[PDB]
Amino acid sequence: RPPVFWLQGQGCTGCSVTLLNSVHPSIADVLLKVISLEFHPTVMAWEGEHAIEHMRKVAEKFKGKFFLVIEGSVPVEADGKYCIIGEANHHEISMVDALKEFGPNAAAVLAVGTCAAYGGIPAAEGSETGATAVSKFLGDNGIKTPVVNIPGCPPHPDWIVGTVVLALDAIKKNGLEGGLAEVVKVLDSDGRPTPFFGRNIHENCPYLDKYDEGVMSATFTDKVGCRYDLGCKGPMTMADCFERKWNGGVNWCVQNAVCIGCVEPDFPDGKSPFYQA
Amino acid sequence: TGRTTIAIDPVTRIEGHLKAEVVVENGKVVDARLSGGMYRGFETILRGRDPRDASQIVQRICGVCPTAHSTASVLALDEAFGAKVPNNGRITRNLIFGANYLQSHILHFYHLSAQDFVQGPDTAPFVPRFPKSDLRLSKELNKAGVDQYIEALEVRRICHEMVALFGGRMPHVQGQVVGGATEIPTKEKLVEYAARFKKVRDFVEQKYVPVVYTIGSKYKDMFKVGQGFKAALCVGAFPLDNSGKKHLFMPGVYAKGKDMPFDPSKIKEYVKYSWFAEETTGLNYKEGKTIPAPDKAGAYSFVKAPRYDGLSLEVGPLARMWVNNPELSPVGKKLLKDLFGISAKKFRDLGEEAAFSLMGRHVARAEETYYMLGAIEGWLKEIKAGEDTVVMPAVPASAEGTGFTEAPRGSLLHYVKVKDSKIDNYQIVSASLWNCNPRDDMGQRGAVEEALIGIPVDDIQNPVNVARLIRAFDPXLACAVH
Ligand code: SF4
Ligand code: SF4
Ligand code: FCO
Ligand SMILES: [Fe+2]
Ligand code: NI
Ligand SMILES: [S]
Ligand SMILES: [S]
Repeated sequence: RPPVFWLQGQGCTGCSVTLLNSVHPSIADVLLKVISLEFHPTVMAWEGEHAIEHMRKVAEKFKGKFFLVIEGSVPVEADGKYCIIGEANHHEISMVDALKEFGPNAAAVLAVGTCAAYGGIPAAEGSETGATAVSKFLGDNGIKTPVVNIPGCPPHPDWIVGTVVLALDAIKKNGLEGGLAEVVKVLDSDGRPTPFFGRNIHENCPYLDKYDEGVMSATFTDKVGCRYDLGCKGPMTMADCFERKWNGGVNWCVQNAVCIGCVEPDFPDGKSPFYQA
Repeated sequence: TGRTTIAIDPVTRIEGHLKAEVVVENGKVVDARLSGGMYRGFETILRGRDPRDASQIVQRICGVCPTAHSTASVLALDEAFGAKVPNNGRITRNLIFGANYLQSHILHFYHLSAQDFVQGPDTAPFVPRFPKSDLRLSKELNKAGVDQYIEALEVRRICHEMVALFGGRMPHVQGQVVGGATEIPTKEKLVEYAARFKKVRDFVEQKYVPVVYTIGSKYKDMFKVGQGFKAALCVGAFPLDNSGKKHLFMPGVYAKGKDMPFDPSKIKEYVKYSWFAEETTGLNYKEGKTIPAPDKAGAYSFVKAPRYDGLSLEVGPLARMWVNNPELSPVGKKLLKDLFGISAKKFRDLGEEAAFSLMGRHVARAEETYYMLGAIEGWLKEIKAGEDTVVMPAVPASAEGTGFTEAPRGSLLHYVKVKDSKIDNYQIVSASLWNCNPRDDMGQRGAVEEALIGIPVDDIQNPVNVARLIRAFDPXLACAVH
């Protein structure tokens, strides 16, 4: 089971919580059978500098072979002080510092959630922390490690687990270098795996006939008409929610309300106002 | 033994980024400082937006308690917009939000706190840990703890299915908006909610509440520490009618042995020890300002310091159960007698010392989970399948509104001011803000800082009780800072 470190920047822990909702494999099976989650601040047993030093000990031994998950954006303003993630030997560790430390040595970096993938809400208009997407931060700092974006606010658990499994299966078919190249091949131009993000919501929406006919709901609770006039961003959104749905298949955003385009690189500002077209 | 400073960063098995620094002298904590180390600035991000967007944006404060923020936001918007939420939409909202209380408490006890007392399997992320972790449970009770941790992973996921039935998805519901709830409950989906609820209820009554008392009975010393100020706040939550006057949790303040009403005008947020501009200190939320100052000398946290009439108060399940003083659960009363020799009927029969303690906060959270079962059962009987749940109000040109509720971790309020049909100001005063804040402008510690005083550290190389105390308050630093 390959070692995984899960670092949280400017995240809300929603990307961790969504993962806990994985149905098959369950999160228990993910943690005991699929990955070795060596560092994760929300769930791990140890704490503080001991947890940081444990991650550093694993990283030293498994240099080039561990997977680094980033949840949340990386704020660069004020010398990184808007996100301090730990302290070891009286030296504070910012998210900037941590990504520069571990990023170069990971097999691959999985930018989980729209914040990590694209900046998201912490980077949106009115912010002032210099919130930066993982791939941009790494590129700006000359770090060439492969990045895979798994966006959504939050992502569906199946997108996170499925991307992990796709990468691990690819590595066991073609080795580390070969397998990472196979993964690159199934990424779209926004770095997203096409199994989950290759199809447009609207083109696959059950209300498409109503859109084409001009039949629009005027209240949220009218479930017959298309949701476009209520603000649905499905026409601009690439995700498979229409099929997989959410939380054990019990609902999804378009059925319940509207799609807000949460997986898209312009979320939230280019998807807002949410409740008009 | 002498004097030792211990810094813990990150404090793990909480939500968010927290550093705790304590001074230990002669085996006990004698000073403490808590530092919320991550800032996003939702209060400035929200400015200039369509006010209806707030009930989506604000949920991203926190993916553990997004329904609490959604609720406070839509209540503020309802007031600002003049929207009259239909009765059935009020009940639907309560079903969406109540299901996440169950999720959050179960997550907290098992997946965040239980490893403080239970040794997990011999694999990451359950090892490595402190060599002397003070894990006292028998082989059989420890195995029960692990089995329940594993089962709880399924139970908390089912709670999120409950949230999503009428909320759309979780984390980050789509189903609450200004004016009500976006999806009318159908007969068929109410069957689905109730079937899941039955499974959750059975786990809460048969496993969770018993295990908290049973583990507690092996850590009876943990009822004798962590009192802090012994002062509590509740702002009220879960409207039970459409008049705004009866709630499942009723508001109140408790301090220095006295009960008093809650008056929100008495809230001020201080920033002397927080990374915000000095000129913004001491403001009530209706005039709140958020101007980061990450280089300000002497400050140590991105959490502001809220005070109620100058008082440093705590929030959360203990606060609500203390203020409201309901009857204890039948199983709790039985186990208090069987395992502790304690005769108790009402919550306050625990006594102030044992209630305001490390283990008392875990007990309070389990008892509150039980209490929520009856509320949700009531709402499932009260809801009418098929009855409309939303109105569609226009955006007002100029308005203000405040939403008050109780998030799983304690009191939450959102204040919005609308000008020219856009957000002019938006201020959040959240639960872990009340608990995990730094000193105020007078030098008075925050609630958890004060509760750390006296915590035993008999082994400075294995100072496990520092974070055990912190975890009892279920901190969420994403919420505290926003
Ligand atoms: S509801 Fe949304 S995704 Fe579906 S047809 Fe209408 S605009 Fe397209
Ligand atoms: S339906 Fe739209 S808003 Fe909902 S999860 Fe999918 S992409 Fe995100
Ligand atoms: N519960 C929760 Fe979140 C916190 N602290 C809020 O408000
Ligand atoms: Fe605030
Ligand atoms: Ni929270
Ligand atoms: S939270
Ligand atoms: S919540």
